[PDB]
Amino acid sequence: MSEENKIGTYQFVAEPFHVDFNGRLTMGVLGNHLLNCAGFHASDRGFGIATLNEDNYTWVLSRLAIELDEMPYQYEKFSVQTWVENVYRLFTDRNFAVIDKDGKKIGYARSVWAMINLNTRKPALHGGSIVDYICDEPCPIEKPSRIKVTSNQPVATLTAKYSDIDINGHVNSIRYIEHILDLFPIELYQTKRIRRFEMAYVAESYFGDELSFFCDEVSENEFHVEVKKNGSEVVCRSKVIFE
Amino acid sequence: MSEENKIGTYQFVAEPFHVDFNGRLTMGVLGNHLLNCAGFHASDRGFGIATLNEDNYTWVLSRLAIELDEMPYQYEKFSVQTWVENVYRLFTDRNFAVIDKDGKKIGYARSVWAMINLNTRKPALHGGSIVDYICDEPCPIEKPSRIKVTSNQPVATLTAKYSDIDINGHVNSIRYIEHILDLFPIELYQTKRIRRFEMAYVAESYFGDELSFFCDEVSENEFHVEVKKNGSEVVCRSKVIFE
Ligand SMILES: [Ca+2]
Ligand SMILES: [Ca+2]
Ligand SMILES: [Cl-]
Ligand SMILES: [Cl-]
Ligand SMILES: [Cl-]
Ligand SMILES: [Cl-]
Ligand SMILES: [Cl-]
Ligand SMILES: [Cl-]
Repeated sequence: MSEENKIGTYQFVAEPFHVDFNGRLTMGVLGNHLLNCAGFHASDRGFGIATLNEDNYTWVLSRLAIELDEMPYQYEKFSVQTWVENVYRLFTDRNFAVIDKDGKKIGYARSVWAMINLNTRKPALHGGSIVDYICDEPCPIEKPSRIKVTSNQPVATLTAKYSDIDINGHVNSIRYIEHILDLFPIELYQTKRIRRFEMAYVAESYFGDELSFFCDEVSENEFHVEVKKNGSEVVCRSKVIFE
Repeated sequence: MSEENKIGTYQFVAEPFHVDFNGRLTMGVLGNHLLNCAGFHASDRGFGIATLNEDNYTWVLSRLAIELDEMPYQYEKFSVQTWVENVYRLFTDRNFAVIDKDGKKIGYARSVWAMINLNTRKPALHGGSIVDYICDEPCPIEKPSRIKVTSNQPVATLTAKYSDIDINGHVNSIRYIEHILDLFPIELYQTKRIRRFEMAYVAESYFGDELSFFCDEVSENEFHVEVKKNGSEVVCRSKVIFE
């Protein structure tokens, strides 16, 4: 199997309820597409959640970094390519390219997934098919790493609601993205765009939990965000770079 | 052209970030699919927003009623059929059927759209193609009509945020659905399901507006909701029937 053959490619159109006030695809919706594509790619090749679950493992998303030159516009076609870059002992690195209507690469993403035993919730091989799909396609963006947040004064608070919760009873990955991006003043979105966005998923939140949001502005364009539940426990961290 | 030939049919899969804690497609996501399907159907046949806009008209959604026996489950295929039932002088009635993975009709929807002149914002014929697609397919649910809400004590308040706003700078149709459905206690969603849901879109809200929510519980299972902006102006009304 060729290197090109290990890549999954998926076609989309930017719908009106999935774009912002500038008509560009929202980060939350892009994240949704990336994670669904990861799932299509894994499931079609027999190394997705369903297969893992039969042997008492599952996949958990640990880190996501998205870097963009531009975002698709309302009603434009776009596509996502995804592939497995590495399968390490404790984590798998899955990468993405986003392709605009003209076939130009307009962004990239890197995701880091843990495999955990479902009985013990403990972390984490080759009887499977995943190793066969390790692919050398380039993804020329910096790997996501630990995010530091110094502030201990919350800037906003929000209770987890029915619309936030997925089938496992927790606040879903994408809903955290939406809430974080709602922290920023509209003048920022009017004058700049997000060029890099990172999520670190630390712990779970449930319906009724009070989420508090803390933010360090490290430069004019770089913000580090920490979300905590019920005061003290970090549930996720984020880095947002505007330009 | 046969009656069957005037129907558009669109295929979907219920994605994980589009279902609730019981694994069923959310109302907001279903609404999103219905409205997008309406758009696919109109645009493909030359009576959509794009065509209207060339002559200084547009379509505005006035009313939506959805009635369901069940909702698709996570990862199931489903489909939406849509067709034009009537083209009246001031409004067009567009209807929908929702079809489950087995081909069983599991719900219906009715939508009412106004055509308005874009210069004058005034309301509202045959040089177009729409009349050619009037279709007698059955949609055996009650038409939506005016919703009465008596309560003048708000039960909740929310500021319109970046994630709420569409390309025209207003709070989008689907975001109102999500916020309304977040008013109800989780015990209701644990023990009952929404069998009928109606929206009436009265006026627009913008970024930063304070939305207040008023609710009459007319019986154990029927709720009427009014959303107002900045205290006084009604922006939408809703009816939610659980069973
Ligand atoms: Ca989840
Ligand atoms: Ca709109
Ligand atoms: Cl989209
Ligand atoms: Cl699988
Ligand atoms: Cl981190
Ligand atoms: Cl869906
Ligand atoms: Cl059109
Ligand atoms: Cl009404």
